[PDB]
Amino acid sequence: PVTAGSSSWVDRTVWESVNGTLQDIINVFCSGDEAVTFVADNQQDSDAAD
Amino acid sequence: DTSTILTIAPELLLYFTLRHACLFVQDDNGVQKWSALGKAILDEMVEQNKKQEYSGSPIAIPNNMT
Repeated sequence: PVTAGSSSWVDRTVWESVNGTLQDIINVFCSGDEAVTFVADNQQDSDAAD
Repeated sequence: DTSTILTIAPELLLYFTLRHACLFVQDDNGVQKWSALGKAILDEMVEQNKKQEYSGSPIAIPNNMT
C-alpha cells in the first residue's frame, strides 16, 4: 500500500488457486466412506488385509 | 516612508506615474511610451512569480484514493 491515493487494492489469485485445488483433493481422497483398502495378492493372507 | 517596491522595482512606479503626469499636461506620445514600458516591466514580475510557483516538477495531481 504505497500511497493512500494509489488505491491499494490487492488481487487474490493465490487464494483462489489453492481453494480450487482443494475443492478437488478432498473431493477425491477424503470424500469416500473410508480412506484406503488393503488388498493382497493371495487369499490365504487376505485374512490380514481386511 | 518606503516600500519593498522601491527596494526592488521603482522604475515601475516612476513610469506609471509619469503616465498620469503626462496626462495632466497633454503629451500623449510620451503617455503611450510610459504605459507600454510600465506594463512590460510589470508582466516580468508575475512571470517571475509563476516560474517560482510550482517549481520542482510536481506530478499533475497525486490521485489520493482513501
